Amino acid sequence: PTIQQLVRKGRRDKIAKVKTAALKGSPQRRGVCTRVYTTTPKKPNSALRKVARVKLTSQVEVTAYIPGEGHNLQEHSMVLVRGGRVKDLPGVRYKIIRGSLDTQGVKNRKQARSRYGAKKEK
Amino acid sequence: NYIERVVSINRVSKVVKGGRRFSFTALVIVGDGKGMVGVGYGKAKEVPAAIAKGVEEARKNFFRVPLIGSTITHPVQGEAAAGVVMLRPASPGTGVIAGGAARAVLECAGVHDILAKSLGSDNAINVVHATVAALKLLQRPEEVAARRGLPIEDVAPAGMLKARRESEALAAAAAREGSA
Amino acid sequence: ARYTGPATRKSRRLGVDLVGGDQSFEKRPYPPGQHGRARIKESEYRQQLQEKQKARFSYGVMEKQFRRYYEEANRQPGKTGDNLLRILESRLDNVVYRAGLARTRRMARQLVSHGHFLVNGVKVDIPSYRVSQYDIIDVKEKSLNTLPFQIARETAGERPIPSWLQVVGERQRILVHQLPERAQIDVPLTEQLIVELYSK
Amino acid sequence: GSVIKKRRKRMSKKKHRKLLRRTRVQRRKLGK
Amino acid sequence: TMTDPIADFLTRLRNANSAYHDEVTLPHSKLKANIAEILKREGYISDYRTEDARVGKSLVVQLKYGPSRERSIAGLRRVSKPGLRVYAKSTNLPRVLGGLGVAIISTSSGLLTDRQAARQGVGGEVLAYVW
RNA sequence: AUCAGCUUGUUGGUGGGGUGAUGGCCUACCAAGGCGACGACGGGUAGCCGGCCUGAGAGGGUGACCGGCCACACUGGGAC
RNA sequence: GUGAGGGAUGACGGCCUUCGGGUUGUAAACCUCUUUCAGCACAGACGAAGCGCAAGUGACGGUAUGUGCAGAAGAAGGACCGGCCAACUACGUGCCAGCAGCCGCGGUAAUACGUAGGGUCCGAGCGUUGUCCGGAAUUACUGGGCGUAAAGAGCUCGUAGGUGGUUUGUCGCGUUGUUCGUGAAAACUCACAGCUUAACUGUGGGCGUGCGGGCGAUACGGGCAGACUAGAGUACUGCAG
RNA sequence: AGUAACUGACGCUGAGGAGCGAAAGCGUGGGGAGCGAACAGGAUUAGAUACCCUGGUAGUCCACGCCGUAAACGGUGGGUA
RNA sequence: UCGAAGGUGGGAUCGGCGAUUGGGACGAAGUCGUAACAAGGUAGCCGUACCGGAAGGUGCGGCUGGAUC
Repeated sequence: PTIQQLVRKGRRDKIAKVKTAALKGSPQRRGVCTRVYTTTPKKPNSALRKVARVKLTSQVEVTAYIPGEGHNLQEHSMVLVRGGRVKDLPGVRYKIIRGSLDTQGVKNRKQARSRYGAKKEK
Repeated sequence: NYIERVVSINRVSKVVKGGRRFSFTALVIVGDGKGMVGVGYGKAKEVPAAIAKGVEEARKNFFRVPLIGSTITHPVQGEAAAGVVMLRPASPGTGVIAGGAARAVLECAGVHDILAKSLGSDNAINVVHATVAALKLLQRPEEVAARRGLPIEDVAPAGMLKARRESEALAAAAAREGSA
Repeated sequence: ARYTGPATRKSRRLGVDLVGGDQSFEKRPYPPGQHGRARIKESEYRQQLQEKQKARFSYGVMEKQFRRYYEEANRQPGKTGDNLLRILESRLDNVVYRAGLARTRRMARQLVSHGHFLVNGVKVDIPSYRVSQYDIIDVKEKSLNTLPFQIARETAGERPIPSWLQVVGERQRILVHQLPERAQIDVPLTEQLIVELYSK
Repeated sequence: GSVIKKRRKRMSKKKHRKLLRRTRVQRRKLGK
Repeated sequence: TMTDPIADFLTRLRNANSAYHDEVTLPHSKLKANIAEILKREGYISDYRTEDARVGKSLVVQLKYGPSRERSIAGLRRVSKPGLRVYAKSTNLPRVLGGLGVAIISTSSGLLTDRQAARQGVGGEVLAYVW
């Protein structure tokens, strides 16, 4: 535009959408697992993804994905959720950390253990 | 003993009633590293013939790059097709700072110190054409002074003349040392 | 820390002898492992990757220190490559290996880090210690009876030390006049591509 | 241009006008 | 209406150049005459003169080409235009084509070249770039 | 501005009062002024800076350590 | 810092195999070496041209640091290996279990899932999440656009505002030059110096991109006072709808 | 357009604002031939809330006011060289 | 006289819940039709009005971003 049009109005930058709004500026956030269930992915994929409806201390109800081979999560479980988006399930934007609070590390795991909360067997 | 650079190999397809007809296209740059560049585009049925045709057609188009010692004369801006590329001279020891296609063209040109930036249409072929246009847009102090009808000291700045003078001083020293 | 695994393994993987006198490397000039003999795609990034890796491993420098040396060289008014080579050459373990007192660079580090040297009369045991112009290095008098030390001094017939270095007398007193120059350095490997690797 | 764009716009406008017609008396009752 | 006689001068010169014309006729101005003199002194135009027209004076600029018809001036542009005006100090003078061009600058001493202003240590308004 | 009108010790003057000192800081009287589409009057948010991070630069984010200024001391008011 | 030298056309064992053989690999076992730091002993600070008119005065501290004692003796893990991007084979599962930043891999040959050998990048760290900047010329002052990709108001008149043809004199507001004051210290940069190097610290310049005071210039922009007719409007005579 | 006697820069654009603005539609009062949303039949069709056929009210028309929209398009703002 | 806290009164403003109710997005497999794209079998679309289970139909004015002449 004209330099006078720029003087009168100026440049207003675009707005930056908030990412992971339920964490409220925190890396991790604790919650109680209100429900555990399984759901089916989109068109070209086929599995039983393990998800959990949890209630964070932000007083926000969210869905989190449970990674690994297996888990022992039921209702009323202290879980620690963190960021992370899996493309396969459109609704989920959070993942439950394996190896903290009531969430156990996967069993018989011996590669990339840290990301799955497994101790180094001696 | 030339410098050959293959920057893009692309499989193009035509549709016929039977099915698809496949061909390969290659963009190749040939240079001697002393200030000679050539850009060739070769179409064939398979990659090696395409590369060979591109090399041969590149060798039919060479151009002179007006560089003083190790860098271009002055900043330039080049528009070609829909690509825009900016070139700026640097100081010795800087290195070549350019994106893929521009990096290939400038490495083949023999320039060692340059600031290059691509300002749209990141397609390799159009970027290469823009780089070539920017290089062709360059000017050299001798014909500038001739065009204005003035002694070269009245046209060029002091620093450029000094850098040129030490450039041919080093060139004469190198010629003497390589003679024996 | 510092590297602990076998040196011949990485020397054979790089395909270039690092010590120089190795016998198990030249007979296997191919990388190790199951698929070391397989042909690999030719990419420049990989090329200067082994260039930097062998440059920083022929000495013993870890990644962080070598990076720091790179930024130290870049800010200097001279050219980046020559500055980096000079800075790498200025270390004590490099000097003692280049002065003929050590047969192995790792041995040179293990010797200079054991407090067997004194620079300018003050005890120093820093493998990364950098020497300067007009500098004098001596060996503590108690260590002259050390068996490997006398083994090293009796065999003073190896490849002669560069011009700037001087082992002048029977006391093995090291004098350094001025920092080595590029042609004075006489060390293999390409150097501008390391600048390219770290200048992306 | 392409008539798919005008087609999308016209369908949205048509649905909204139909909805407005369907809830005339209720809207007048609430607004008053 | 006419808002920028200087830019009109520059663009008439440019358009006449790109079509390979030899004479350009213009309304006369003192600043236009000064610009034309600075252009002639730097070997960008063959000559320039003034004539009496039917109302006011007129300025005629004779362009210069090479032996094989090479245009002497490669580019003309206006920097400080009505609206946004540009002023430069004595220690931030611009460089055209890395120094191979000429930047006309109006200072309190008169109308000078960027090198003339740098040598005399003054500053002013950057009227145009010619190269 | 999906907040266009706001102000009556409010704008000026005079005689007094008060203060360390100028002053509607206060009081009695007189004049009807003063601010605003260069955003008055409303709503939201926030301690400010030298600096710090990023960036070729312009710019963007920020005010942790260290240093300077301000404000506060369970909440509100007051004075010795 | 968890060791250094030499050591076979290069022991096993694991894993592949085209059943020949190859990788781990000089790696291991082996004979010498030195002890860094910790370990056990002995001595033991500077900080104090201090304080005190009484003979004393260090919290750190018996600490840093030196001189000895036998011995390699006490010291390594974390990610990744479709392509972007350094690095492959076997086995088990078969659209299940599962992976994933993008495109996307799994339905009996998976270098992509999981486990083994191998390899690559780092190493007292390695990965993950969150936040900000960059790449993004993707709010474009530097540095973008509006026929058909998003983008010219349905069309005019006009208020505030923005901009303005040729020329004469003056002011010195914008502009520009010089000089002076200020711009705390620390921070940044350059140089030097100090602690065995480093991180760290000190010293001396620069930076502190602005503001104000005095003095100079008057081309351009602007104000004030004039002039001109080429823009604009009017006047006279004809024209078409 | 011609003459150029006259004024002597009085020009350009224009945020908000105001005016004008096809057709359909609304209010009051007229008018009503033809055409014709809606509404009736007939036909086609698996069904035809349509296309085709026969009728046909509002409207189209006039006076005075409202609304203020169109593929209101050259999908192209105005002034100047 | 001024004066914090408190009492009474009518408004202003910003939010949560709410029986019932409207539209929007996405879903391995469902029912009804055929509206647009070739003159898509009645050219399509724009503003407006009426009508119909639904896409949709028709009247008035406009556009070519409509095929053949």
